[PDB]
Amino acid sequence: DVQLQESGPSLVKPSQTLSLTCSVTGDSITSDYWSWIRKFPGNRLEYMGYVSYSGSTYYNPSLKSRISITRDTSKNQYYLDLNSVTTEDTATYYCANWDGDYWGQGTLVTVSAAKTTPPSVYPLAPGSAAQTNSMVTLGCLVKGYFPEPVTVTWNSGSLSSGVHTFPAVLQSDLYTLSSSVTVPSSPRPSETVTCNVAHPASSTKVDKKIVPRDC
Amino acid sequence: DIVLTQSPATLSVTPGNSVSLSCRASQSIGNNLHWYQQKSHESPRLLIKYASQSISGIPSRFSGSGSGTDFTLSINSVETEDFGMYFCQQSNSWPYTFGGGTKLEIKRADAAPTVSIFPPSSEQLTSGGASVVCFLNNFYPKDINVKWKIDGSERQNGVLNSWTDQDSKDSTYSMSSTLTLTKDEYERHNSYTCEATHKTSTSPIVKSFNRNEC
Amino acid sequence: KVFGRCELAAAMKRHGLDNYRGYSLGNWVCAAKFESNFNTQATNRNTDGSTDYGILQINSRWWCNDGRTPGSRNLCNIPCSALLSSDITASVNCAKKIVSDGNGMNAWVAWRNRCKGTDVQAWIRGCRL
Repeated sequence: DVQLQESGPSLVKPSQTLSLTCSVTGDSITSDYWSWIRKFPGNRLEYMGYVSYSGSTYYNPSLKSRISITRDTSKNQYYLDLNSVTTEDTATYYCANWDGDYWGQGTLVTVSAAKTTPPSVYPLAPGSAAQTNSMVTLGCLVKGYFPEPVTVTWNSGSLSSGVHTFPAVLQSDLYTLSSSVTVPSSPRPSETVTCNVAHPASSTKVDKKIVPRDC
Repeated sequence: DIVLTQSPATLSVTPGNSVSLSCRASQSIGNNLHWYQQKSHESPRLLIKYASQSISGIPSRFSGSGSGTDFTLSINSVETEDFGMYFCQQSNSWPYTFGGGTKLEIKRADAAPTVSIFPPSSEQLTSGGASVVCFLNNFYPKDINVKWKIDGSERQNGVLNSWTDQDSKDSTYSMSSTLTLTKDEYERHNSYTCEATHKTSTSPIVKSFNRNEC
Repeated sequence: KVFGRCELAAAMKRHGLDNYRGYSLGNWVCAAKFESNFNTQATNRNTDGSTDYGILQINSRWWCNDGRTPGSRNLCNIPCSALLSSDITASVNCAKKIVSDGNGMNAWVAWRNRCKGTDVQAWIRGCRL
């Protein structure tokens, strides 16, 4: 009905400036009061400020004077502009409407001086070692990328029926996370599966192999 | 600005039981305390407005009351679909401030891990890398210790775990655990073991292999 | 319904309007006096094809839908009828909303002409809040 979809970069350098947008479609913008809200790593939300009919703006003091919310009525969208970015500013920014009647997917934003590195997608091949129910579990490894997030999908959304994509864990300035899939026990070499990863911002789409093999 | 103190931190509850979350604003902020819900992997949603004004299309299980400082939201006859986090937000004064949150967990039944090992992939050795991986999928309760033995005994800091949020299926868990060492400290051994001990048993689930190679 | 100064005074307070974003309860009790005579039913058309509605006389332009105004932009998503009611929830709620945009109470004329900058405490004296 009414849909808001935030956009912008994945990463900018400290003390640079980040600019995002929240294209509002379907519903009108003409005046409904809009906002910007950030969710930090410690899972605690923080309201940025808002835009009320008129062009009346208010902004969370926490957020210095680094902000500047603004809108474009012809182009139905409104933006966000955090100046003098910094580490702490690393969180996920969302756009709302007055209350929070409506929201958006959210978009991850990193503020690091380190730099973008494509992932290294490694295959986790089953051993010959058994299990406690013949149910073959495969996995894939995505080591050394920057920044997050990534899109690991088993055989392009086909394999939905049972995976697990564990959140990642930083290796002092560079990331690594994994993903597993559990399938019908052999049903193994005979169906052939593949981890389809994706580094959105590296701009690298890796196709990777996991034909339950063995050296 | 103005703070709200959400108590209790977490809540693990048994499908059908009644719970209740509190939110104490350090101010009169009378009546403008609204509750949202943020279920794993998504943007929040409004549950209740002003204090007791229920939004439309939200369960009759949700109830809110209060005004003044002391504010509470009660989930009556919880449901598995109620796992998520709940924050509060005043809109009385600027800036609008959010609460600490409260992770309500659904009490599943005791279930056991399904351990799985995978030796450093081929192509990873080439680099001079070598990642042993251990998949300990689908457990409950959240607790569980995982040790790694290279040959005979135990390891240390080279360890690298990674848990998940409760599952949108059967309140089940699942965690990971990566071991990372260089190629020349990889094959100075042969036996890699990923034992784990859970509530489910009185004896470790032992998933090993020995580098019997390529 | 037609509220009795004190009545409304308290129901407002119960609707968390006392100091709602800077404005003392008085400002509410007052602005409704002069703007609707404390009469939930009041209604006065704006030559401009618009209409007013209830206690704080919310407009038919930017706030509710009368289906008698086309520019019609329902910031408050409420069907104006909803503002005529015995229940001011509706009315308050949208107020809480208007008053949130730098014009705060300046949105209310009577408030701006006759209420504004008067000892408003007045309005809430003698009451049993």
